[PDB]
Amino acid sequence: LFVALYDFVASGDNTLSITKGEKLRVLGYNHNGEWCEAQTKNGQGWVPSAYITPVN
Amino acid sequence: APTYPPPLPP
Repeated sequence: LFVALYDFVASGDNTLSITKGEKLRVLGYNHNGEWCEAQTKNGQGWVPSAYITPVN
Repeated sequence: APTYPPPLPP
């Protein structure tokens, strides 16, 4: 269970737009940990790992 | 995942 720290606008290619304060569920990461595959109310896709953090 | 790096945190 994670929260978004900053807005991120999808750059396509299975990335996912997220908004600061939104909750996400994390499925995993890419090979170097820089991208995170996440689920939000808006769908599923890749977001910057550094743009989210655990919450609770 | 994208083959390009993500944006740096602001």
